[PDB]
Amino acid sequence: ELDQLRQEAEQLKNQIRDARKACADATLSQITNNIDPVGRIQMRTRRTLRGHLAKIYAMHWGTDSRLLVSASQDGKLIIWDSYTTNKVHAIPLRSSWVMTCAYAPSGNYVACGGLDNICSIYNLKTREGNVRVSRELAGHTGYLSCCRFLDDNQIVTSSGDTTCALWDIETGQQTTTFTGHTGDVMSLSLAPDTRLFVSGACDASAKLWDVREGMCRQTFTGHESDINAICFFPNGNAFATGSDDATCRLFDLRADQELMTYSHDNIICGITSVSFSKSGRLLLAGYDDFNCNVWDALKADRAGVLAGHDNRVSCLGVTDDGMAVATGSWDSFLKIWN
Amino acid sequence: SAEDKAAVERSKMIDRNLREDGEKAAREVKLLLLGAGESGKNTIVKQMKTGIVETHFTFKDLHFKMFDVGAQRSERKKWIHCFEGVTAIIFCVALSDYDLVLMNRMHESMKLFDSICNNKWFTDTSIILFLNKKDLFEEKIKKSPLTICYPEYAGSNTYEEAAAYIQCQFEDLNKRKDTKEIYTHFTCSTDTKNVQFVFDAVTDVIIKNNLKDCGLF
Amino acid sequence: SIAQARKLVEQLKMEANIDRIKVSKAAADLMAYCEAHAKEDPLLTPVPASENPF
Amino acid sequence: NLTFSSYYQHTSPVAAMFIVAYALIFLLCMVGNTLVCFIVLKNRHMHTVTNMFILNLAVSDLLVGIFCMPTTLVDNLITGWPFDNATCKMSGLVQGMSVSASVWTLVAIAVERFRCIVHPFREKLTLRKALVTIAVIWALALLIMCPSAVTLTVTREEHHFMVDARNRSYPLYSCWEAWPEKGMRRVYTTVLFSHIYLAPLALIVVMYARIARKLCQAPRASRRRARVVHMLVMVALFFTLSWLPLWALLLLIDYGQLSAPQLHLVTVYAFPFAHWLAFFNSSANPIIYGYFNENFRR
Amino acid sequence: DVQLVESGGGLVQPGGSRKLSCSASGFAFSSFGMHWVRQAPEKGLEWVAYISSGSGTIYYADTVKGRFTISRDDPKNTLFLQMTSLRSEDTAMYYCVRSIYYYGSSPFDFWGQGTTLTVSSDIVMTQATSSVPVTPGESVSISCRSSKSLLHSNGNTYLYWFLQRPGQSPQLLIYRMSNLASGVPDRFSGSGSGTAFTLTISRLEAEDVGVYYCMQHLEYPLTFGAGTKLELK
Amino acid sequence: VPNLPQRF
Repeated sequence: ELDQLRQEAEQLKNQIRDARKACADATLSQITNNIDPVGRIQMRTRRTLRGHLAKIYAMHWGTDSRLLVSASQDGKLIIWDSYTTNKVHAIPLRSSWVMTCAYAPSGNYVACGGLDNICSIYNLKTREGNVRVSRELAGHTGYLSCCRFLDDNQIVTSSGDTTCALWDIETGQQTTTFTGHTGDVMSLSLAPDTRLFVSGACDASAKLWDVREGMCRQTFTGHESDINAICFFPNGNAFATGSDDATCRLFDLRADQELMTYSHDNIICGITSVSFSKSGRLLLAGYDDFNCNVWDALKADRAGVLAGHDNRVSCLGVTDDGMAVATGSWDSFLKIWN
Repeated sequence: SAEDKAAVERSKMIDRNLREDGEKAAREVKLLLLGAGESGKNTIVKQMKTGIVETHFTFKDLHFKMFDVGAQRSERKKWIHCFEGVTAIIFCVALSDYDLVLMNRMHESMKLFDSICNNKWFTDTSIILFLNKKDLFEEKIKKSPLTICYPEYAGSNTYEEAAAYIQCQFEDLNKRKDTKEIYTHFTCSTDTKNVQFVFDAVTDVIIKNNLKDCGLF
Repeated sequence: SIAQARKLVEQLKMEANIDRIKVSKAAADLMAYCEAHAKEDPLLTPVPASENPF
Repeated sequence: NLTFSSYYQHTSPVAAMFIVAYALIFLLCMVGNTLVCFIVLKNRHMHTVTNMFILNLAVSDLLVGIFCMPTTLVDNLITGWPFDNATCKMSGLVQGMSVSASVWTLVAIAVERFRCIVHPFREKLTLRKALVTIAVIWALALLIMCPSAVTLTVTREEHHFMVDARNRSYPLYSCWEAWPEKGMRRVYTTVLFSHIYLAPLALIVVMYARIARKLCQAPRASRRRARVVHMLVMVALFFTLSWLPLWALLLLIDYGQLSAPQLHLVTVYAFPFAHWLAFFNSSANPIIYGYFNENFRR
Repeated sequence: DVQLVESGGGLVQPGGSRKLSCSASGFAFSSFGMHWVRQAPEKGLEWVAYISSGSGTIYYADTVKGRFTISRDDPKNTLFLQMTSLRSEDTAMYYCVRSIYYYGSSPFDFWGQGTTLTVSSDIVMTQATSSVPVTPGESVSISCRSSKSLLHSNGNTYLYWFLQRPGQSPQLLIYRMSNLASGVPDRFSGSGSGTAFTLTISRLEAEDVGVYYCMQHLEYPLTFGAGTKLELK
Repeated sequence: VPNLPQRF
């Protein structure tokens, strides 16, 4: 009985492969051969803030491009002004093992999560004037990897037990569960339209999910190792992926195959974090060799390089208008570059 | 303006508080527990005093923070770097699993020990090996032979000889004999001197680190 | 075992009736958003009067 | 009654191998300090208290090498002092400063080692206190060597002359100390002997004995302990035996009142050897503290 | 919730000394700096003193520079004010205002009850208007003039609007130009520019009776205006 | 008069 199912799956997978291969008349490398290159790109530091004392693992910009939140293993979240290098709030934590942080679009809430398997939500604007814990969402059997806000009363998260979740905040109950992966889910990024979201897993696969309905729409393959970070194009019809085998890839949701890859014979170390920039001309990535790189989205030729840290770059961020970057690394320092 | 100066002053105050907190917290010793299923993983943690479980205890003006991560059931490689700077790893091995099978449990424990010891993140990290259950080991030896687990082993039926052989074969797998040291101690269900053994081990590690870091050698 | 095949064929067979378009179209669309004031980072596009002091 | 002297205080081979030995010591000292300084300044991860103390010792040795070997060598080669007043004053000041800085840095490194090993439970010192200690050491050195720079002066001798191989005469001078009374120069030399050679040696000896006793009371571990003890005793003995003869000679000339042939022999032969040993100690410090350190070995 | 009470004040002979106290309960007193405001029995508002969080910067005025003492204690959540000499001009009622300072902070958000005491260069704002007859259902405008420009190089101004209903402590409406307060309907809007600013109310109501106050936060010497009464016949 | 080498 099961042999019939296995052979049907094999035949239908072969059919899918043939269908994708029969619609591959052109490639981006051949088409984008007469365009003018950007040239050499150089970037320099602009501010340096030194409040932390241990490895920084997360950082997320605010909506106004002025306030930011940073998370490190010392057991504290810090709120910073990127303009005057002051600190607003110092939030203690119950668990020191954290791996993600987020900022609400309205600016009223922050979120945290890690190896303690619980997503914690804090509210900033309160009448007393001190930050107080609000909600503690639990129900995951893995470990949290990323979490982003959609609005004031909804949030999505991804766990290491091959699942993702969407839940509302007033009642601490799961609303929708997304399943289908085989390995640990590593990163997710929400769409500008706030209707779909992409995710990357440990089995070299990327999936697209519908928020309202709740089943996987598309799957993408191509890498030979773990997927470590994901981002979203501003247009909303592309995304960029980084992996542990020293390469990046760019995908398209209306074509359903891989388009182009960034790699070099020199680079051996893996890629930890990725972030996209405005207009879709610059792609910024953090690597294991203590450096950050800037690439063109139109060709694999390398554009610019950045080196100002003494340890592994862990997190990368860009403001809404793509005018500067923030880099947090393992040397307990995070910097601003413009 | 005045507002910028007031914000600066609040920032400086919070910075002072953060530095004081970090100075306070940068003195406690951290330990990582590892094991294989039913072993001294639970008896030891009971004798010292969801995901990560933390145990805190004080011993002769040293604060010990012990992390148990056994209930993870995920990919170990992805979160193993978070424990990079830990002082030591307590590895628990079942001594009376030579007959039970679930592929022998002893082989699985040996494989886990080999994988953990030669990890890239734990290069200068010390490992404390705990042979967990021995009170009923004497009866199991006097009633059943040890040849089933080890066909090559040859020796008398004395518990001393078999224990020494097990200890030697488990310390054999250590690739590096100069960067790290492995310490071995036999524990019983009613033993109450394991805390002192761990204290001696950690103070030796601390004095060695202090000597090596800046001074001689 | 049956559900996996059912789901995969359901989401990749009715999907096969969807259209296809070259990524070059969307790319050539979005280069009109670059090489102008909407983008700063490539080369040195912004004037020295940046939001940051230097 | 004009007393005639030669241009060269020694014969040809004496000068030849003196020059060769001085050149060898100078180049070895230069290379050692340069390499140590570059290695420490290259790596950011090596920003600890002990490493900055090592750097300060290296620069003190560099100063001793640059401003104390050539001047003394030319002074010892030619009979007189072929320099004017300002050079005599400045050279006295800088020489005192550099020697004092090196010796006090050696004391400070040892006391940091003692604080690290004997009482590890106490709070560790940060960079600010290390900077304060370096500043106070250099400031005290300048303060203690100032009076010698104040009084030093050059006098031109009326009844002596010097003649070279071309039977051509030249004047002579003497960079010496013009005290208001001859009685209290001995007090100054005694205070210098006390603050340079007595207290540092005593402190190093007693506190190294303390750390050695502590480590002894605590088969490969015993071998490591023995090697530690060997290093400690060897560095102490090196310092003491390298520095003793010069100070002994200075006290002897100041107090024992040597006769005329005795003075001739001492100031022609005995001082060069003491200078060579004293300057060799500074040049050997970088190899001892650098090749015996694994971190600098990379 | 947030509650601040003040005690101390009454009948005192000239030349004496007096101590006033202010206490709070449940608003994280350790993270709030305080200011003092003195209002004359006739009209007008003045600035007395300012204490910072952590007992740091302490500020006074020109008249009360050498005679006034301001101090606080974070434990028990208390502040004290000590008067060394009392003159004929020191008859007024005083109010204690809380404030916190960061990017999105709203200084001068809460006011106490105030205490009445009877004894028995600097920028200038004019606010020439004194009273404008009004009726419910229409829109009104109140203008205010300033001596020097309040537009800093930061790109923002420092303009405070306050409303004092008869029998009630002042409340906050517009702490900074084109920035509303909390608990206030959206019918208020400053929308000022240059040096002379305005305040527009689209619709009126029975609770819109009181006096309006203008305040500048560029130089720490603080001066208020004269007020603009709305009789609302 | 004391034509002898300098200390240090």
